[PDB]
Amino acid sequence: AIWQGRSLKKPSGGRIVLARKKRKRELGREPSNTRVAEQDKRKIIRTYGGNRKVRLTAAAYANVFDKSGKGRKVRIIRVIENPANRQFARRNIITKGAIIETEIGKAKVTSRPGQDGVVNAILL
Amino acid sequence: ARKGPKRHLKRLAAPTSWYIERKAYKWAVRPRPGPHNMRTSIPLLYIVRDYLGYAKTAREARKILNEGKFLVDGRVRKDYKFPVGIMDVVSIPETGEHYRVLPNRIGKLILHPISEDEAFIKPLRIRNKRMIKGARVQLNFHDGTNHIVSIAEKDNYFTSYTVLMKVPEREILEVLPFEKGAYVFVTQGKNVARKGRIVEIKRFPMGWPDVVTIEDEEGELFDTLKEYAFVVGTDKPKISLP
Amino acid sequence: TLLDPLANALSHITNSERVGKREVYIKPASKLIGEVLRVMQKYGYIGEFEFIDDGRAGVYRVQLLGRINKAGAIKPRFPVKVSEFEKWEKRFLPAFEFGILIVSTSQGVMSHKEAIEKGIGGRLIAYVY
Amino acid sequence: MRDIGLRVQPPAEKCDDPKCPWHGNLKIHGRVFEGIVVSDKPRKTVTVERQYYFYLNKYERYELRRSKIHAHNPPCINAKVGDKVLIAETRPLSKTKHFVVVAVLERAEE
Amino acid sequence: GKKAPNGEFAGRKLKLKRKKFRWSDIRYKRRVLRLKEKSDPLEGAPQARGIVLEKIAVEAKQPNSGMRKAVRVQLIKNGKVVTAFCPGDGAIKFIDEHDEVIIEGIGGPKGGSMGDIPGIRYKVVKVNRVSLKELVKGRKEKP
Amino acid sequence: KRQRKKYETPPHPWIKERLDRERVLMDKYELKNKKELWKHETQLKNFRRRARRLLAARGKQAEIEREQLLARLKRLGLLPEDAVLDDVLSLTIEDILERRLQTIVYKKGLARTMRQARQLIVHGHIEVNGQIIRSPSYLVLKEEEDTITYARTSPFANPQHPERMMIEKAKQG
Amino acid sequence: EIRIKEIKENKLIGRKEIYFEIYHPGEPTPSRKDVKGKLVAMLDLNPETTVIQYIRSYFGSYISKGYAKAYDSKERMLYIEPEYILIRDGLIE
RNA sequence: AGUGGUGGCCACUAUUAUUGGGCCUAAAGCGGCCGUAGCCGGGCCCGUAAGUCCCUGGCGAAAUCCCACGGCUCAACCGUGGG
RNA sequence: GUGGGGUAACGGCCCACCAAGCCGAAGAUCGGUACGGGCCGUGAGAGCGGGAGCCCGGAGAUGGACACUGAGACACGGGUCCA
Repeated sequence: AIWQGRSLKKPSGGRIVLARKKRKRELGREPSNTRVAEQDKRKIIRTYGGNRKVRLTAAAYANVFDKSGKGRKVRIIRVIENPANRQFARRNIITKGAIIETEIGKAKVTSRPGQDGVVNAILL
Repeated sequence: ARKGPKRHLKRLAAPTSWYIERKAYKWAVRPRPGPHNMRTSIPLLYIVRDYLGYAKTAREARKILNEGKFLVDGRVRKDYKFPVGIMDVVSIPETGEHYRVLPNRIGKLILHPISEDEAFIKPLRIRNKRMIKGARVQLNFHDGTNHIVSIAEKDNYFTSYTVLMKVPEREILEVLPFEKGAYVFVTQGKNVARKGRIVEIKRFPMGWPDVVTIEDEEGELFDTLKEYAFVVGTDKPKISLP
Repeated sequence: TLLDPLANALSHITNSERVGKREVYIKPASKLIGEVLRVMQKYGYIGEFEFIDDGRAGVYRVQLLGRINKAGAIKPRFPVKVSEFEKWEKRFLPAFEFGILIVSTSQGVMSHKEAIEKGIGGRLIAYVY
Repeated sequence: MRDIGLRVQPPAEKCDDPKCPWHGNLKIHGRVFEGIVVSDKPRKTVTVERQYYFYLNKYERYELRRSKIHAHNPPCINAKVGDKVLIAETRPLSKTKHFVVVAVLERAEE
Repeated sequence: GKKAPNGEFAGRKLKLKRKKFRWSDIRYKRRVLRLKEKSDPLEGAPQARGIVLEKIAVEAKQPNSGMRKAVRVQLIKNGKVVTAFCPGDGAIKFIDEHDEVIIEGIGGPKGGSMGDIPGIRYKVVKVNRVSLKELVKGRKEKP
Repeated sequence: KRQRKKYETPPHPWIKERLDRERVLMDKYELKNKKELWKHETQLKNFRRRARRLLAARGKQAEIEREQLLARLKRLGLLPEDAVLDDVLSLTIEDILERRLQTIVYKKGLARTMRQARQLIVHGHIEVNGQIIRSPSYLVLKEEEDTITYARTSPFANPQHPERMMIEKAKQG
Repeated sequence: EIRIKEIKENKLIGRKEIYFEIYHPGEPTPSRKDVKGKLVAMLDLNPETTVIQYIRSYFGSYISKGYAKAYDSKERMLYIEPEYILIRDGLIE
């Protein structure tokens, strides 16, 4: 259970005891930690209200876009730099805003692979 | 605590717009979602059983509605929890009896009988303008219905404008705009069940709606929310309005 | 140290008339004091009242007719609307419509009776009976 | 200069933040207030204070009550202590941040 | 001097002073801290069911002279033991050893010892569920 | 919510003056309990409270309520048709008491005594507009007194019930 | 003696509602069958299509209210009207 | 067809004192002075209009409470209407 | 605060870094006490006291902890574990 509930402290540091339990709607979910692979692996998850969320766990291809606007489906070699956190880049973990090394060169990812299920980036 | 939606309503907590004996019984029929809002409409069963008195018991009202004798704006409705809102026309052709639901000065709904010639016109206020793919404009009315028009004629419509709506076969008839001098009937507020003419349009910023100043037939000036003002005629009301 | 000219003035008037003098001089003269002095004289409580240009703060001269029983300034400026006015008449006056009260409404200092028909609230300032 | 519909001249220079009502993404809706800046130590954050009176039934006198509010301070205005500031409701920014500064009426020197 | 503060912006002190001095009251202190409801052997109960242990009498306060009969009751509810005055003429004979009895406060000043007899707090009403007043009148019979 | 008593007890059970002032009326009007007299006293007091409240009120609702109050007081037969708001303060308990059903039916000469009239009423023998009431405490309006007759189904609607001639002779006597 | 005030026709049900008053000064309350045979005479109704629910006599009142229904066909009661007032009237065993 | 005992709450009480209490001798001014916050502050003019006041739009559910009428004998109770 | 994650959804809710902020004498923190309200009792009222009985909102299935299925649950007459 991952609880996205109330902070258990007041702004003034005051301790708060929970007057009620955790409702089902307020729990979270596992981070994707999407890795680079030779194939594309995805999970379709039933969500709140019966909707569906697609989650990319293994990635092998990306949509590199040029400044003009054309997109190209080109592969992913490795990850260059992850400004969000330095451990991800070592582990070939891809997240929004990360810099990825591909055949074209350097690309910045402008996607949410943990929610979108796809990898889209802009050439740099 | 509660875990999902509910199907019950105590008679005590019923909306104040209803003419119902609150302490007669414990329970009342829950209105199902429909065209109008909760504050604006009533279950049809209370119309049949109480306002018309045709059926003493709810069971026989349900039976008659199942027979489909009653026409709701030209459409049979056998459900016994349907919400009937403002300016809906209830027609029973077997009696030939046709009524329009209108707010009382007290703010409760009452049936104004009307002739047959008025039974196929419904005025609908244009609640919102949107447009869908294929560049097809859509208008959402105050009563929760939707109509489609093309992009070219879009300038002939605006939000809050009234449209005389031939409900028997879904034909637009006329468009009454929202301009100074138009004859206006109030739907809510302290000035409910009033009829006058528009004088001034008070635009308000910071999320606050517009206030329209309405002068009565005798010249009394009052103010009312723009949403509450329903245009009913260019200079004189096009419908029989108490 | 001095804090409020008006209450001092009203106490001066009352104390001076308990012994029953004729001419009373109030030292700290201000405009509001004059606007006050208008009101009851308009009801004939006092005789002539006038202002003397001293040179520091002015003096107020009043002749006493021996009409007032008690004249005091209610300090804490209670704001009162119209329809509840009676709730204060029971607090400062000895009988039904006996005496008056002074209110500083939007239109100036003036008697309470004249405010009922003018339909104005305001803050109570003083009273006399 | 993109309109917010509040009677005030925008700040002169524009900012690249995604949180400036004039030059960002977030929008203005809800209540508005006027207050005074008393603390601005943390990054792009302000603690405005507003003074008012409260009436009590039993004693019919007044009781001063204070309200401290945490509004976001975008760089285009750069609020400081001693300044009178207009504040507006916004979308939830952070745990405590739910407001934004939209105008500076008088600088500290005034 | 003048009773203070009388200011229009003095609500805080005018309230604080009154709240503070309301503690100088004794009855309010007795209620809000509920120490009547912590010292009580009867735990706020106008009645209680007890067992008698031994009959004792006490000397009336001077100048009142006589012998006031009563018993000692341990309380089945919690276990505290208190004196229990017995009213009626020759009623001590009616109340026996080891009796289920019903006892209730004696209604003196502030609930204190009534009248001319000191110390006591309670009087007996029912003995073995039978009202003692009638048994003083002899209308009923103890089981 | 719990339904409250409609009548007010005296503030002291043992004041001599009030006790005797009660007793004189009890013997005169012969009510079962002081509860009845207290109820009628409260009934008066309601009118008094409404009057003194309204007399100091300025407004449209005040005037409207004032007219309604005057109208229903007159309808009861308490006041003259030209009464005003000032005379209600001079009303007395006996003004209510004379309007009691038992009192009125006796003043029509329909009984030789208060208690006899009460017996006839409680035994369902007196009709108003052709309707039977078994409550001597009832207060009559000014538009119904003429309908106070003997109940048709009663044996005393028959003009030769043996008590009837004695009743009518007492009326004569 | 029985005298009518209300005679109202419900054509959605095709049924007649009769609100009537019985004068019974000094005699016991009339029964269902007596008034049933009484109204049908001067109203000229089919007895089997005609049903009565209630006859309320007030306290200390010689005039009692009563309500009856008058249908047209033998299936209308079996469909719409509840099953009690056939049994209370003997129309169903 | 109630009536008594007892326990809890309000009034009695201006024995909690805003309305509305005292502090020389009855409990009650600290030995004295200085001083921060707070509170209370001189007269006149100009501006502002936050408080303050009048008018007006939206809003505080139902239930309870006040009154007229009507229904159940009346009442309580229920509805219609005004607050 | 920067940049990210998960959420139906914004939010330190969560993560990596960056910085020292946040609250408190007008009462923080800690402890006692306690479901909030429409309302109810008393009182001439200012007011004091109470919140069980009817309606709305909040929360809980012996104490605790957890999933699945469902639009809607951590689910009184569905499920799993410790005592």
